[PDB]
Amino acid sequence: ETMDYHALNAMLNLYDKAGHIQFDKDQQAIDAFFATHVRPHSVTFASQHERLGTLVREGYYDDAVLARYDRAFVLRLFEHAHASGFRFQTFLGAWKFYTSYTLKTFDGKRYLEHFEDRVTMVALTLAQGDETLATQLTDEMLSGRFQPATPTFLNCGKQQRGELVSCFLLRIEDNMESIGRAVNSALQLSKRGGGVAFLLSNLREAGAPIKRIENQSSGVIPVMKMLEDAFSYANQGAGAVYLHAHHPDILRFLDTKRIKTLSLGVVIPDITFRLAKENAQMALFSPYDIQRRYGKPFGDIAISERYDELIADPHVRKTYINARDFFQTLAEIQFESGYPYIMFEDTVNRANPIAGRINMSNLCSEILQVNSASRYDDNLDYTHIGHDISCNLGSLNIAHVMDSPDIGRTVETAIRGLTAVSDMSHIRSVPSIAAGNAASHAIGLGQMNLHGYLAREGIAYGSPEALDFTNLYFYTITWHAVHTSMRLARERGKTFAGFAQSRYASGDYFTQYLQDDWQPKTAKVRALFARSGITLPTREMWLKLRDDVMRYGIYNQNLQAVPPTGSISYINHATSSIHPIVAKIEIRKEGKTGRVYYPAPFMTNENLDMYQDAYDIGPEKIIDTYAEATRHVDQGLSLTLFFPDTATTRDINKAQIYAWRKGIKSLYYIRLRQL
Amino acid sequence: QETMDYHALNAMLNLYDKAGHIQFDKDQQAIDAFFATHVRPHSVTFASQHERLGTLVREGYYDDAVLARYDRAFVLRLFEHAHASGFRFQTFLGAWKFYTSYTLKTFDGKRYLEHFEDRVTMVALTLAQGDETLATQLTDEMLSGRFQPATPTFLNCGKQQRGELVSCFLLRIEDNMESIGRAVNSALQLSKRGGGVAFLLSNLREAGAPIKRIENQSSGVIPVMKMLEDAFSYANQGAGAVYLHAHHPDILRFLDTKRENADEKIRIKTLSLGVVIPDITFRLAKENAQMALFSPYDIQRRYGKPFGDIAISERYDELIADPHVRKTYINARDFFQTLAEIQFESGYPYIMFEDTVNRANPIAGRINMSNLCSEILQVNSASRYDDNLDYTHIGHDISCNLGSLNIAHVMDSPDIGRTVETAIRGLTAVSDMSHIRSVPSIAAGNAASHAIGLGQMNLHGYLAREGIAYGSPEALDFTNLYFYTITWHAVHTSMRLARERGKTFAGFAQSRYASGDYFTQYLQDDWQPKTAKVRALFARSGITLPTREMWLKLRDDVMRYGIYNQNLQAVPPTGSISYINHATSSIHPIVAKIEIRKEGKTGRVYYPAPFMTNENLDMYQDAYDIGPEKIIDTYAEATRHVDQGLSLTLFFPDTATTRDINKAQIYAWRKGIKSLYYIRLRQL
Amino acid sequence: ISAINWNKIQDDKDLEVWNRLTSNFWLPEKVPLSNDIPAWQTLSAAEQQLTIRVFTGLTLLDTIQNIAGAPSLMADAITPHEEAVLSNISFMEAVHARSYSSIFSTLCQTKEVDAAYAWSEENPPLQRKAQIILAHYVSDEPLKKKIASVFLESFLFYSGFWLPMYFSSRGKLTNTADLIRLIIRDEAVHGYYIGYKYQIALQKLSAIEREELKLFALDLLMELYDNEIRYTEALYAETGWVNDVKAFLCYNANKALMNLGYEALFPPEMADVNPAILAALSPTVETEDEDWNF
Amino acid sequence: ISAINWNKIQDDKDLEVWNRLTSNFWLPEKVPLSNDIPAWQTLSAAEQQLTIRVFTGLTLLDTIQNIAGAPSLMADAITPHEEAVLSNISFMEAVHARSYSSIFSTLCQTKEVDAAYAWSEENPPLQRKAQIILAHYVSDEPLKKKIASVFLESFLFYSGFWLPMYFSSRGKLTNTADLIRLIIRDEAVHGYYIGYKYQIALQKLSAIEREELKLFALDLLMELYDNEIRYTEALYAETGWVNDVKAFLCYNANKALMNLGYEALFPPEMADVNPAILAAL
Ligand SMILES: Nc1nc2c(ncn2[C@H]2C[C@H](O)[C@@H](COP(=O)(O)OP(=O)(O)OP(=O)(O)O)O2)c(=O)[nH]1
Ligand SMILES: Nc1nc2c(ncn2[C@H]2C[C@H](O)[C@@H](COP(=O)(O)OP(=O)(O)OP(=O)(O)O)O2)c(=O)[nH]1
Ligand SMILES: [Fe+3]
Ligand SMILES: [Fe+3]
Ligand SMILES: [Fe+3]
Ligand SMILES: [Fe+3]
Ligand SMILES: [Mg+2]
Ligand SMILES: [Mg+2]
Repeated sequence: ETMDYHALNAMLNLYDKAGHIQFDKDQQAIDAFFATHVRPHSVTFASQHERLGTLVREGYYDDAVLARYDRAFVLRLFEHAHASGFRFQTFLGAWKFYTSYTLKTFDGKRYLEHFEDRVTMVALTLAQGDETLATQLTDEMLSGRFQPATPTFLNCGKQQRGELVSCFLLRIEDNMESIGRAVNSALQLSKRGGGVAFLLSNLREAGAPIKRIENQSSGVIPVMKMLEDAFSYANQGAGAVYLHAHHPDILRFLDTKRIKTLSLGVVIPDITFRLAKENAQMALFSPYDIQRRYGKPFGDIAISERYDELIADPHVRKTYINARDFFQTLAEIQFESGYPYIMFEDTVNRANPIAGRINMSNLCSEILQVNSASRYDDNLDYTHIGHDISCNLGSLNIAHVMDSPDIGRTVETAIRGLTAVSDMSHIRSVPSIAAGNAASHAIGLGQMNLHGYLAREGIAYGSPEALDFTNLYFYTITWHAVHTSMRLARERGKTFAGFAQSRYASGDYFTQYLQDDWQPKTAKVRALFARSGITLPTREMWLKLRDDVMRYGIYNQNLQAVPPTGSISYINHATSSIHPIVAKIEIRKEGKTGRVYYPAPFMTNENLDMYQDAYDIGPEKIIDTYAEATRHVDQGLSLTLFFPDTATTRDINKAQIYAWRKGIKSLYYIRLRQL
Repeated sequence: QETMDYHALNAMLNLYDKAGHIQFDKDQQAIDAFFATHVRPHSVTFASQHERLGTLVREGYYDDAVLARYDRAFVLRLFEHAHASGFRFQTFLGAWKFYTSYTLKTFDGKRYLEHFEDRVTMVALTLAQGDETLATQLTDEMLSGRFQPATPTFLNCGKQQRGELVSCFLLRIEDNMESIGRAVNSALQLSKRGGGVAFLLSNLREAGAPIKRIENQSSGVIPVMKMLEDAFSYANQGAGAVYLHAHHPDILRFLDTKRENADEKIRIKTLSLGVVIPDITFRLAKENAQMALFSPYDIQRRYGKPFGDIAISERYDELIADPHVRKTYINARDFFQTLAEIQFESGYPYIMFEDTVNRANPIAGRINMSNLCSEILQVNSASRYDDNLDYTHIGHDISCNLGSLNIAHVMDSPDIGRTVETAIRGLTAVSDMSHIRSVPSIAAGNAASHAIGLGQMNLHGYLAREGIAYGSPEALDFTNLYFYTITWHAVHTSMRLARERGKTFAGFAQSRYASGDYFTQYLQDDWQPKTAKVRALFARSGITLPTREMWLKLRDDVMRYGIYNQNLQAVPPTGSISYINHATSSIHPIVAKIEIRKEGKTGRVYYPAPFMTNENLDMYQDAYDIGPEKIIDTYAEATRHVDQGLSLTLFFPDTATTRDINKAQIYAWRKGIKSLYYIRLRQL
Repeated sequence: ISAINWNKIQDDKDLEVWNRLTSNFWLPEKVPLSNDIPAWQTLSAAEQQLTIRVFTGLTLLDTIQNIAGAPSLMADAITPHEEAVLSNISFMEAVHARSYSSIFSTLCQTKEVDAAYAWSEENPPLQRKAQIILAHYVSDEPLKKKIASVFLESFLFYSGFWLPMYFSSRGKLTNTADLIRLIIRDEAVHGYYIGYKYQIALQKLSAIEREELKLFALDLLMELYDNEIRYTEALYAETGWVNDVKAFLCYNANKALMNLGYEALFPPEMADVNPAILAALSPTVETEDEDWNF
Repeated sequence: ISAINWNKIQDDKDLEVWNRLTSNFWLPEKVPLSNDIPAWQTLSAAEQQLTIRVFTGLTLLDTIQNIAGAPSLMADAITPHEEAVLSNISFMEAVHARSYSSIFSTLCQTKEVDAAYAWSEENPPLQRKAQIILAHYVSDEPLKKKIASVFLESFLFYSGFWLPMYFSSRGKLTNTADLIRLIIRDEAVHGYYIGYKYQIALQKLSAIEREELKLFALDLLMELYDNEIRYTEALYAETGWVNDVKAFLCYNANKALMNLGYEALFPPEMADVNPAILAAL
């Protein structure tokens, strides 16, 4: 007898005489999982009426939400879901949903929700009461198009809940107040389960003088130590530290991973490459001597642009290191411990539309936003509430989007749903974030399944026709987001603050989309959009939209961002990010048996020449695609490069150069073949 | 043919002749050279006191805020007078320490700007706030050597570019992340300008306590300890401490962070350790029995007051009783055992005898923890915050304004009700200016309690001088009645203070001073000198020992007008200033006839006990040879009078046992000791 | 006795066999076996109780080779560099031996382990096979010593190597077999070496003596196989996989003979193994100015 | 014969010796002896010739420890798990010997190896020091076997273990020394176990018999002591450090005595050597 879904799932690692994969045994395992685990563990309810009632009174669900609709309409919507006809795709899917996402009892032995249930709850939470919108989200998550980020999906509608969005970008300033505050900021944010990144760029170098008296400061390293310990304390529980490539510590900052649980991210300006070209040295300027002389914090000046002048100024102490060997040591450490993540300062600014200068990124290199320094009294209260960054996320199933014709509706519902998250995100634990998120309305609409979709429609990855789709795709998502955002401002009667200075206001953002290249370069691509029922935006749609913004504005500061989708991809059946699959069947270290297997979506024994695994598709190809996205997406895109265990430093550095030059906004970490 | 540099002169202190007679002269010789070789060739010669202040103010060295509270006439004259008191330094270390660590130097450090007396003046002036007569008073109290404002009040007075005046702190943590967070920050913002801090761990939830009804969650106290531990290693100057109950679940592992059997994995390396042992922890050791460590979570739950705020000796059985309140169990005889094993290698932990402190406590509420030097014992109140870390209820926390008196020089002065009076005013003054911006719980608590800490130093000096073997009948009895007479005067002052201002330390009506229950033990007999030697010594010095009549007049006055200070005295160990003021550490015995100091470009600077000659060596036995007994004996008599704590270093040989330490710990308990510093082992 | 120069070598294999058998050296604490617990639990009362017994059976063999098996073949080796290999094998068998006890601790209890240990001591066909090799080891015949060992090394382990294998073909106890596969791959080599070294002393022999050896091997195999059928018919009784194990052995019997220069005996309708089981048997620099380019 | 149970171990030490002796796994190919190449030329013709000659006896030493040493002790062992550890040691020692024959091929030449090896058969101070030690391996007496095993591991080996440690201190051929770092660390446990299990054997031998072997330990260790003096002095001849190695053998033979339970023989002045050699240990 005996075929436990876990031994059934394991059958995905085995073959037949021609070279087959046993997909059969996966869908068979799901069928097993629902009858060996789920339905014998769930609790039965006569009607949703008790379901709702008992789950309110017992202290699981939150009444704060439902009471905003006619209790009639709630069971009206619930029925609509449980009749949407949702079945499951992958074994891991239902496994991940049930163990990690779905609502179980306080003691944890019985299940209280099912997939279609969780959607309803989120759909009701995000819609704040909008009958017409509550419906739309339910449909959009259920059909599998829109997929809220891990924290949002999980938490919505629950009374006994955590936070709606994990992910935070707060800078540290060059004083003890802000350092302190930041070390606390970790404590309050990490305990709620947050993923925080810090901007070390500003702090005093090693050997810097404090209080006029010379050679004193500890450097950027010991500030980390504290943050590390704070993250170590508050569990879930992980942090990152960003540093400028031209801060005098950089090498002893890199040396820490040559201090275990922190993540390093290095911001590399254009001039570093230029120095690295002619085998020259670098200049690392004292963050202290900039403050004094140029009256601005290090992280806030155009290091690339000033550079000459900076090197000429005798008051600014220059520290010299090797450019060629910098990129080397960077590679060395990535080889081993993943990071340093990279973000290319100027590249980003260049095509940033918002007023100011970005300086750092999140824990996954994907969130890229402008921020302002915060000023404190000696009692750690805010004399001037600065702006720091919080990231509301949600992604789209490229494939599932491409199927339904109202891509517009698919987008609005998603952008509105995403926006709704910021209007509910009040992290009181750190006000700069909250007050920043109160003026910015920062969101990040993501994508996923690109590889699945391309290979489904039959296109090889990195191909001249691949890039061609993914380019004219993002293009058309962009238009709809901006429209949704313009509309929103028209309805709320308010734009994000700092708009009057945006390039959207100037209209030099619309400059790009008023030229061409915006018609398909391959016939195969054009077929897709014809066949899919998608009207690619035409010059006079942008032209109509340009003048729309230049009146009512947009309500959101930054619209899209494509994250390295964590588990959410396995719930929505998607090929990770906008990059190739790590392997044909992902082996993942999870649960009882220590591994659960994940087959790529739309994969059969027939199209197996489409699902070439990332590692050997090559670095260049991935960038190539990402380039086309980097074009349209205002924030960054989480770019993971996949090298063979035999590859050498050069390869990496060579690949980063290209990526740099191709104009990538941000680089994640580099993975080697070894499992 | 030449050679003799003033350092080589000071090393001679350690060299004898034939049988063994100390070269006391070769230190005094060193002094003369120290000035001739280093000091004067490095001073700034100022053509007249008139250009001095004029140069020292303009150039931004001296704080014009002070000097302009008197007509320069008085200031110049006071200066002129200070220098005319004819001060001369006593021992080499005495001089050397002052110049290298205390006196005013030019920005570039390379020259000197102040001589001993100059400092005094400024200090005296700064503390007077504007009072001509008090300024003149202070000037003389200090230069005679009767008063010595502790390091942080001395070194940082008068100077314009200056650091804080107080450098000792007692902060508390509450069982919520806000205070957890605020604690690390305060550990930062305080230690950053050389402020020693102590933390209250007693309140935090245990090593496996559920969080928000979700079972087995909380990490313990270790990780908060670690956060602070490193946080202190950043702000460097930078010494930290923590206090945690004997009956708080993590106690056995808390003691095991110092244990060598670690490194990273269960290890703290810089933080100082304090352990609160309530009376019952002894009863449980008596019948070999186990200790019942309760859950601070479950206590806060059921009782409504956080752990260290409620009784533990007085509520023990009643807490085993409650079955809702959880219970872990370990050995009491092994707890005390481990302490000694930790004490042997690490020195810590300190000890605070919870109830011996609360029963002598004249102030409203409970005392829950002590400071880095176990000598501060005051009552705090918790604070409440918004989620944004803004204070919602700014509760009271303790800052320590410290000062000291040279027992010998005090007994030399005619007026003692002036000697003490002056001491109290200056201290009060220090605490009337301590607006600690960074942790408002310490600032507005200080602005409420007006708490001061007057110390005592040169006991084993004055004793040895007047031909008294430490811890002898004569000793004990004297120091008993010494701390006695100082007390009265300290209060009489605080009463007068409370009369000049028309206000008392807030919440006076609840104090034992307000009912007069403080004056209870001072109005039952026992206050006749147990030795005529002691009586004739109080005669010789001309001191009106407080009468039963005096203890009424005061009683009736205190009850009427109040007292300006919640707390008047606490006796810390002197590790720095006890060299400027030439004093025999605290009231505990000397460390060796010639003490060795690991300072300066010799590695060795030697220091000879005050009044010590080649005739009276038998009076100068090192604290080791004394025996923890006599030491506790003398400390007990002091503890009878002093409202705050007396920092007790015990002194053991290398032959000592795990029981030897444990044994003393009890003799300290029984004789009525409040607190314990750490235990030393003989080796250098 | 002359010292070892690993530089003036007699035979090619001594070195490359030493280079393999030491590369793939492994330890049982290196395999996460705690993860097979969930699959273990799902096996029946009878199923669990079998898996224990076969490993215990595996143990005996591995143990024999360690103390009396490989040791005795030192006295027959030609190149001084062969004996060094031999010592490694000796050791390695003992790691093979440690493993099951590293399994036994992890998956089951000593209430079940000790009932299978005491059965193993009393179980007639398991002790018989242990006996057959032993009587040919202490014998003074050196050529027959190797055959026996090959038949142990290449065939005897496999009446039991089938179960941790079969399971792996079901997605159960994958990591237990993961650890077994490392044993296997070491024992594969073992078979080839002693085998290769058998053919060697054999081509040096008398032309007429070469008939003597050819028959005896088949005979001995035929006896060891006879026993093995009764060995599998007893343990795997009440599972009904016998027909797959009885087929596996045949395949693993050809494996032994083909290592001894001898041709296969069982035709592939007896050695017919299911391909799934067959499958389970095994699954820095600088930069350039250039590179800098643009 | 019964199968092994590492789940009902007999002696605590058995596993203790197992775990770490098996964790202490290493190979000559793991260490790049391609690195000692520039530092190798900086030795003289006679310095380089004695590089091999010191390691040549050592090649034969692990040869005899591997083939004959433990192989006789596996009938002596009381716990079957003890039989197990010995066989690793047997094997480990063959690699030790292989490590020397990894050395004579990274830096050393064809002509030179055919001179120290053939010397190791024309060398009576070596010949006998291996003849006597084996005379107790091919004796049916077990404590004679284990004592020989002890003193071979912990004294007779250390004839040439000084050369690379002196080499290492000056930065000359340290990656070669980094390997003898591993080698010794193994002999350390090898000597200890033999040493510990010698002491378990004396719990059953009678009152007078403990001195039949206590006194017999001295006759033998000092018999092979003077044969080691001979071997040391015609090897460390025109070097000058004949007397630092004099203090070396009185150091580890006090650790060899320690590796049996007895008391150390040679005083403060004979066991004190170069403190820069022990730092590089
Ligand atoms: N480790 C350590 N770092 C300090 C200390 N004081 C300041 N820093 C570091 C941390 C801050 O990033 C930077 C500036 O800190 P502050 O604003 O507290 O310095 P402060 O205003 O007293 O003098 P400043 O005008 O900044 O030179 O220097 C200290 O006492 N210890
Ligand atoms: N390890 C760990 N400890 C925490 C975390 N959050 C709080 N704690 C610890 C530190 C505090 O002493 C204690 C209570 O913390 P809070 O008052 O901030 O928890 P909260 O008020 O949200 O709910 P609660 O008081 O536990 O019912 O638990 C966490 O995320 N991780
Ligand atoms: Fe084996
Ligand atoms: Fe084998
Ligand atoms: Fe060896
Ligand atoms: Fe050995
Ligand atoms: Mg500053
Ligand atoms: Mg709380």
